Amino acid sequence: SGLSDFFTQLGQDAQLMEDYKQNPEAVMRAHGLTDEQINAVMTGDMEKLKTLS
Amino acid sequence: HMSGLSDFFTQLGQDAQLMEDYKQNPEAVMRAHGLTDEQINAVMTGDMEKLKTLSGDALVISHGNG
Amino acid sequence: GSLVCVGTGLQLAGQISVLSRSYIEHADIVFSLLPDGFSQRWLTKLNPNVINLQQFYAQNGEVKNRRDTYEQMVNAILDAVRAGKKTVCALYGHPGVFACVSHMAITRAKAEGFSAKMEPGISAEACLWADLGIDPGNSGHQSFEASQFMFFNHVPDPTTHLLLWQIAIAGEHTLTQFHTSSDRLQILVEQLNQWYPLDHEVVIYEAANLPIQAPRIERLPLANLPQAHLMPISTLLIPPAKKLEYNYAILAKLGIGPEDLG
Amino acid sequence: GSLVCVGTGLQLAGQISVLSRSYIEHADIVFSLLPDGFSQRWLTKLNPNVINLQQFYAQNGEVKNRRDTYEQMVNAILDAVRAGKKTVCALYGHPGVFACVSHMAITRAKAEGFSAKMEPGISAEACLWADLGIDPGNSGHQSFEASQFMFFNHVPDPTTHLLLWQIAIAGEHSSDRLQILVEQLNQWYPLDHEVVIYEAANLPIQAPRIERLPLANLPQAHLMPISTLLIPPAKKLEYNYAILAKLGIGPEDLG
Ligand SMILES: Nc1ncnc2c1ncn2[C@@H]1O[C@H](CSCC[C@H](N)C(=O)O)[C@@H](O)[C@H]1O
Repeated sequence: SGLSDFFTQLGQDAQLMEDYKQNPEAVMRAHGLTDEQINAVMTGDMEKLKTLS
Repeated sequence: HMSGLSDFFTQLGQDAQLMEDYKQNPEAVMRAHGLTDEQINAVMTGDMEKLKTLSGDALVISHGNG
Repeated sequence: GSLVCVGTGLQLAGQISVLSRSYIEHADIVFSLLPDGFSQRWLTKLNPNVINLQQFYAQNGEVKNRRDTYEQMVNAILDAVRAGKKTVCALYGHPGVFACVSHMAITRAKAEGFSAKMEPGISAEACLWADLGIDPGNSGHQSFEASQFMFFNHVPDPTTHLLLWQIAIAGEHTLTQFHTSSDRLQILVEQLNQWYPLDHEVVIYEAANLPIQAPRIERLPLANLPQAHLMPISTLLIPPAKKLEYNYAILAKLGIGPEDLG
Repeated sequence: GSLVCVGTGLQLAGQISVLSRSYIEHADIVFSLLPDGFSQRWLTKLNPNVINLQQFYAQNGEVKNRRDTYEQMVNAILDAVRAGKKTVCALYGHPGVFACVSHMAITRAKAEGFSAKMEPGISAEACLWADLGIDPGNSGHQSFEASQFMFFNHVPDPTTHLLLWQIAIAGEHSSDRLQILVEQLNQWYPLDHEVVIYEAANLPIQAPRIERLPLANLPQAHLMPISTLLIPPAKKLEYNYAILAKLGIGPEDLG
C-alpha cells in the first residue's frame, strides 16, 4: 500500500495535512514514499504516480 | 433526558447501523436509548417544535441587492 | 493565524465531510452558523471554543441591515485570525453557496497575507437532487436568489430546472426583515408567468435537519405560492415548462440532424 | 434487504460524509463504481465484501453497449437486495449526479417494494465554488451538459456564472467541435472573454486545474473527462425597473 495508505491518512487528517504543507518532502519520506514518488508529487505529474503504486 | 435526546439524535445522524435499526423498529430503538414517552410521541407525530422544547432551547447568509 | 471555512451540511452530525470534521476538531476557535440547538450542541462537543455568529443578526425589534451583520461576522472571524488563532468558520450546508461571509473572510485574510481556504460541503441543492430523484448533470439546472431575480434582469431557461433560493424573503428590499408578504410573492408569480403557466406544478423543498425528520416536498400550482407557508430555509423548485427544442443551427454545423440524436 | 447509494465526493477518503462512510462500514455488501485504484483500495479497507461493478464494462477489448452493461450492474445490485442483503452502492462524487445506475437501481428497488434511498455527497460543482471562490448566488448560476447545450436551444443569461460540463466530449452524437462551441458562445461572449477550465482534484497532494484563457483558445486546450468550462458573466446586473415599480420602490430603496 504505502502511497495509498499515506494518501488515505493525509486526506482525512487535518493535523497531518498541516504537517504536510509545512514540509511536504519530509512528511512523505517519513511515511515511506520513495524518491521517485516524492518527485512525482512535487512535480505534479499525476501520470507517473499512477505507474508507481 | 434533554441531553440524552440530543445525544441520541447525534448518534442517529452519524451511525448507519443505528439508523437502519431505527427505521426497522423506531419506537423500540428509541426506548433502548432511554427516550421518554413524550419524546417518542413528539418524534412519531413529527412535532419538531416540541422536540426543541424537550431538549430545552435566522439562517440567511446571502442577499440579492447586489 | 489561518482560516479554513467548512460546511456541516443540512442533516445533524452525519452530513459533514470527514476532513471537514477533523478541521473543526483541531481548530483553536470555531465561528459557527448552524440550523438549530442540536447542531450547536454537536459542534460544541467537537470543539468547545465556539463563537455563535447568530448573535450578529438583529435581535428582537432591532432594525439592522444584514450587510452590517455580514460585515460584523467577517470582522469577528478576521480578529481571531489577526490575533494568531487557527480559525475555522463552520457554516451549515456548503460554506460558499448562497453565503457571502466565508468568501468575504477568505478574500480579506488573503489580502492581509494570511493563509485561507474553503472546503466544499453538502448544500441544500445536493440534498434536493437526492430527495427528488433528479440527476442535475444530464438535465441541467439553474439557481437564483429570489429577490435578485425580482430586482434585476434575469432570464430563466424554462426548459431546465430552476431553483429560487431564499423564497421566504422574496422581494424584501430593506434587508432588515426575515420574511416577505403574499403580495410580494404575487408579483414574483406574475413575473414568472411570462414563461411558466399559472397552473404549473412547483415544489417547495426543505431538507431535513434532523435524522427523524422527513424533508418537506410540497407540490402545488404556481398560482398558490402566495398563500404558501414558507420558512427561511425554503427553496423553490420550478421544473421545466417547455419541452426541449433542437439547436438547428449547431446541429447543422456538427453535420447531424434531430433524427441522429442518440 | 435494502439499498443505499452514497457518494465519496472527489477527494480520496476525506470528502465522504460521516454517515455515508458509516453506511459503507456496516453494509453486508458494497457495489463500487469508483474511478481509480487509490479509491478502490480505500473502499476495500472500509468493507472487505466489495463487488467492483467496473468489471461489467467491456473487458479484453470486447464490444459492449453502455445500456446493456448498466442493466447488468443494476441487476447485480438488485439480486443482493432480493437475497436480503443490506446493500450499499458507493459512487464517485454525488451519487445522483451524472449517475443513471444509482437512479435506476433505487427506482427498481422501490417498485419491488424494497427500502431504497440516495445519500447526497460532494459533487464537482460543489468543489468548483470552493476552489474558484465563487458564490452561485452572487449573480446566479446555470449548469448544462455541454453536448445538451449544443444539441438543444439553451439561451444563457450572461449575468450568471455559466458552467458547461463534460466539455471534453462536447458535440459527440476535437478542436473542430470546440471551435463550433466557441462560435455558439460568441453570440453572447466576446472571443477575448476569459473563461476557466476546471478539474477538481482527486488526491490530497494534487492541486485542482484552474486554467484561465480567452474563449478563442478553448479549441487548442487539452481536456480530460472531468474537465469543466466556467464562463464568468459578460454583463453586470441591471435593475428591473418594472418589478421595482410594481413593488413601489426604486434602486435607491435597495438597502
Ligand atoms: N434545509 C434546506 N432545505 C431547502 N433549502 C434550504 C435548506 N437550507 C437552506 N436552504 C436554502 O438556502 C437559503 C439560505 S442561504 C444558506 C445556504 C447554505 N450555505 C447551503 O449551502 O444550503 C434558504 O433560503 C434556502 O433557499
